[PDB]
Amino acid sequence: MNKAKIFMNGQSQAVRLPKEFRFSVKEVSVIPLGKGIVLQPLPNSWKDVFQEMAEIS
Amino acid sequence: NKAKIFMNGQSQAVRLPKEFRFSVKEVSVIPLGKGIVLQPLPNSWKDVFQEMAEISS
Amino acid sequence: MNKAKIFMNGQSQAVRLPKEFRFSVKEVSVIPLGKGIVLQPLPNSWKDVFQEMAEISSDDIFPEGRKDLPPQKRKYFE
Amino acid sequence: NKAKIFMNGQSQAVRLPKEFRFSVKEVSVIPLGKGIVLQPLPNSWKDVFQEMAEISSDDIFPEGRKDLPPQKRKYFE
Amino acid sequence: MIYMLGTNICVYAINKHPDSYYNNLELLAKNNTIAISSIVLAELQYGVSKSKKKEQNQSKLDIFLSRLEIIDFSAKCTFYYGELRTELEQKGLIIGNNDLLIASHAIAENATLVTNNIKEFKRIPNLILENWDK
Amino acid sequence: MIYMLGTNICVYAINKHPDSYYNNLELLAKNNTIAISSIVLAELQYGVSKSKKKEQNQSKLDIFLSRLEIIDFSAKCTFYYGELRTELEQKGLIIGNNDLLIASHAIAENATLVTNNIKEFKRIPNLILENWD
Amino acid sequence: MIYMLGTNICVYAINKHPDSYYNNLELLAKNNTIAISSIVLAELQYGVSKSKKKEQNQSKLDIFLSRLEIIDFSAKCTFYYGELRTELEQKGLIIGNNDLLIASHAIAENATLVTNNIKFKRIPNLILENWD
Amino acid sequence: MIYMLGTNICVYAINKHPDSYYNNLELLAKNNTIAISSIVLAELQYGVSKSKKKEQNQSKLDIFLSRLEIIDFSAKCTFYYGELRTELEQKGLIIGNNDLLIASHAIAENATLVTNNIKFKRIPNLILENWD
DNA sequence: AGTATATATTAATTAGTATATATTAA
DNA sequence: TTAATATATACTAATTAATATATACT
Repeated sequence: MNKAKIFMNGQSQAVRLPKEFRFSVKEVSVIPLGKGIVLQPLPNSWKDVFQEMAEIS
Repeated sequence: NKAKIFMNGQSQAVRLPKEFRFSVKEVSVIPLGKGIVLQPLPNSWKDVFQEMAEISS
Repeated sequence: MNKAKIFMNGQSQAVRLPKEFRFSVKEVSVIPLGKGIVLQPLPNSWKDVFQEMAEISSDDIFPEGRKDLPPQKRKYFE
Repeated sequence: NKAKIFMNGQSQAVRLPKEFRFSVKEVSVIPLGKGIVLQPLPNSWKDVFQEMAEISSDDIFPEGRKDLPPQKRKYFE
Repeated sequence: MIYMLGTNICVYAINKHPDSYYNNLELLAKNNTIAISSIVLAELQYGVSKSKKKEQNQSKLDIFLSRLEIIDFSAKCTFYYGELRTELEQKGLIIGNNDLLIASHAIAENATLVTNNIKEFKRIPNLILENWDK
Repeated sequence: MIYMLGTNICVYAINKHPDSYYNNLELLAKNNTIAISSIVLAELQYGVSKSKKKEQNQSKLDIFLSRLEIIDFSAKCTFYYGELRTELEQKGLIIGNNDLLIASHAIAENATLVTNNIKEFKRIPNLILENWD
Repeated sequence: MIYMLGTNICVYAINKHPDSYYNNLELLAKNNTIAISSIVLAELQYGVSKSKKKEQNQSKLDIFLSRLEIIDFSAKCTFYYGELRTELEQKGLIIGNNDLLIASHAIAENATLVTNNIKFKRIPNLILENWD
Repeated sequence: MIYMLGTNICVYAINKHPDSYYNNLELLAKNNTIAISSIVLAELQYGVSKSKKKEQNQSKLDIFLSRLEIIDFSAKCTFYYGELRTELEQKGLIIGNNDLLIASHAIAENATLVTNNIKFKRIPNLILENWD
């Protein structure tokens, strides 16, 4: 029976997650399912950091 | 696609992409594997049974 | 500057630990040091676990083995 | 010897063996490695200095402190 | 108090959505907690994965769970399971598999277990039951 | 890493208490978490209740658990159980009711399942296993 | 478990960004915690402040820290530091002053210290891992 | 306000326990916070481990710590350490490894550093108070 | 004497609600 | 140039810690 509030962050919409549903990761995948969406953790990318570290040089 | 996790107060939050925006102020949070489903929250058990009947019929 | 209260638990004296000093073990070693005491985490070793079980006499668990029957094929939804 | 950890309210507690009982209703808690020291708490800084003066020991750092400059490393480029 | 729904109640609710079930749920929800064991959820998730219309069935299950509390099968249930399984076998009775885990869970939570029929949970001691006729 | 022990490893540890078992457990416990599913504990409690020397067997089980973390079979495990049960049935692979719950719990926790006898356990997709003998 | 990176591992990662280090970090992060002592961060911040390209080097360190846990050098660490420093001096072996704090922090946290020079191996009760 | 005690003030307090030190401490403690960095504690724990009368020295240190706050060397301190170390080196100013960390900690906490030996005298943005 | 668990009340901490705003990549 | 990114804060609700007892058992 857990509920989450929708609020605005800048010009984007956001969902405030209850403590029990907190993610230990930084990004999540978003896929539609019926009237809603499913959120799955994306691996804590060390690839993403090494790419920008190489970009700065 | 993907969505970022950020902090709002002492709560964790997910920034929704525009295509996945909700027209409601509160959502239902349900676990699914390592992640979650966010969906419109039926006000009562009658709405729950009515909503399930719409999917099937 | 941290403080902890002394209280009674049964006929024993006890010290209520502040959250920052909580132990993740169920037993601790108590050693004197001046007017006070040192408390250190004391978990039972796996060797001690196996020695304590060896002291206890009993019949074997699952003598005929485990009866883990398979589930039936169900067709809950369409 | 050994003492058991138990719950009192939402707080964790240690049940003291009889030989280690305190005659005060509050103690000083100090960390030491993975554990803690529980001792009587002196009422003031004077009582702190008086209690240290009672203890006879050799001086710490008799030759002094050997605080050498920070170690050198190659850093960025 | 806690009302834990069994698998059969849950499957019938999703598939047949009877009015009597929502009236009992709405009535009970006003002063009691409606829940399911994570063991029931395991069975319902298997129902979804097995089906042809996976997306629709998941959606219907997600809607069903929205006003429910999912209770994890905890260490406190284990003692009751061991005692119940032994007693049922001693009497030559079988309420096999997950239904034994489900029943143990209601006993451990001191909950009323909600059923669809007399076969699901038979002659099971120390278990409070409530039958909702189909 | 989380190491989840299968029922068979636990039963052999309690009944036969082999030295190789405690040496393997003490080695892993230094840098990893040794745990059991509440599903394994349900099976172990059944083993105790079924026995003649109930009190002694409970005592041995209680001592064995002093060094383990009991992990609750949670809502997160259910999606994996659903997928695993379907897949095993599709391939014609038969697994017992509890083993199927224990395997799916190991998968959900991304844990290594420690098994006494492998058999069809290797045939279980996405499951990390370690065999002791 | 906890993997604590040494200063030299961090400096080489930021400067040379080797695939080998990335590979290691992407693999370990899946089931373990990648972290650094606040002592390492003190040294890395000094590397940035000292640098000609201050702004860029801060940006690169900020990106590097995004998937890292910074662990404070705590009161629990002090007992291990005192014991380790005394023991090393007694055996006549010489370790860098910051390295001695970083090692005693890894011991206090029961963490694996990731280094660029294992032959650090003399330090008692310390778990090490060398990356090439 | 926060008054952070330096290693030398601590060592003299434990070894010599002067009348003037406890009077200054008692006076400040009424409206201010008396504290030490975990870096100071690392040094004092090393002093204990190195000594012949370990048990007695630990007891004295434990009594000394009973009325002060031990502040962990945190992530916030690191930026100040990097800036301070660079500046001191640029000016050719020598400072011991631990004193540099202790000074940066006071700066980060916006605390008054209590010193025994004046020449800390040349460290920028550091508030000092000398006891005799 | 110690083990084990219980719980009401208040105290304290931590989560959540609501909002704001200056930058930056799509 | 409009989402999105990143951070920040005043406040209040909710939750969890701590206080202070109670009890029956081993």
